[PDB]
Amino acid sequence: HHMDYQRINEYLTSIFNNVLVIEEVNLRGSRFKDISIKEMHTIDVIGKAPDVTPSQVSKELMVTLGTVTTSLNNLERKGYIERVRSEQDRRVVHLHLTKKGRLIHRLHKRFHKAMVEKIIDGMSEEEIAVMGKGLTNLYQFLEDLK
Amino acid sequence: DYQRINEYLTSIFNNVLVIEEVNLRGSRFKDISIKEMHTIDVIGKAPDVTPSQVSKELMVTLGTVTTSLNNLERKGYIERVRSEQDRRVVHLHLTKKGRLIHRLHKRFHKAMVEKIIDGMSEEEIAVMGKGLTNLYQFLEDLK
DNA sequence: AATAGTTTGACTGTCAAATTATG
DNA sequence: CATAATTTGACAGTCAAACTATT
Ligand SMILES: CCCCCCCCCCCCC
Ligand SMILES: CCCCCCCCCCCCC
Repeated sequence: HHMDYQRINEYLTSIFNNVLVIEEVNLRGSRFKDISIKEMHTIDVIGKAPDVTPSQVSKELMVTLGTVTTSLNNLERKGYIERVRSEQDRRVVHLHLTKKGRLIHRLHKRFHKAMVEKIIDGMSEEEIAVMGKGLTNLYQFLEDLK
Repeated sequence: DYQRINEYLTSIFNNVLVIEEVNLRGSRFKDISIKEMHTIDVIGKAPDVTPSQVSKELMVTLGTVTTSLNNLERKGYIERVRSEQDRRVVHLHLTKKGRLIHRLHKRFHKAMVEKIIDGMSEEEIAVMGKGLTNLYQFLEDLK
């Protein structure tokens, strides 16, 4: 039997209203207290893709380049990232995480890992495989709606 | 693999916000953010909710709520009414316009969710339901 | 002393527009 | 002229702390 729509709606509403606040609260209680969840997203892009450029971070985060530049200025000032001028094209900037950046990037991954482990709690390996297919299908449905 | 589950969850979450934003900005209510829609929905679902209860539900400070409520009240979506039993207390209620957008928003969400469920296999729905429950509980356990 | 709500000052996140340098 | 980035201007949204009013 399907879940009641009322319960579905209730769960989705809690999740969408609170998930970014809960993630921010977890970072603010960490040993690094000067990084917001939005800055953590910028850190995340750079950590996964060393030498990425501001333009690529912009496309990946779906905000304008001015917005990315401001965030990078705060993050460089606070010691989490370094900007490096390209030697091929002198218009281009390559970004990479400082050691401090790598440390907090790791910490944000433990959170994501705890979340996925709770998501699959009680599921068998075949249910997990089905859940994987469910997510790609839900993802694909939403992609086609924009 | 946990990292790619995470990649899908983030893209899904991000797509949902994009789709909500486009539907809002394409509507006849062009002065309402996604966050204000959330506040309207809290008040619509619980008539006479107080600012403190809104603050608890959305997990923002009360001052942030007051500011938002001033904006929504100015723009014609909500009304504040002082409690007759305790005059420190404010009860919130949607205006006619607030009920209209609330009703249109609930319909939009229901249709979309039903459409999504319609395209899934019985086994997908069983397990997506269990993951939704678990995700809800993960967050609820951190509050 | 306590509680519910508001106001205030500062800062982030965000986009558009104007700007600097480079191709 | 196009591209990559930055800076500026102008707004929401947010928090912490101070304040007001009421119990
Ligand atoms: C508002 C659109 C996002 C909703 C997608 C989530 C749907 C969850 C369905 C779970 C099925 C449980 C029965
Ligand atoms: C920050 C991303 C986590 C929130 C993702 C919510 C998406 C809702 C999909 C529900 C299905 C879960 C199995």
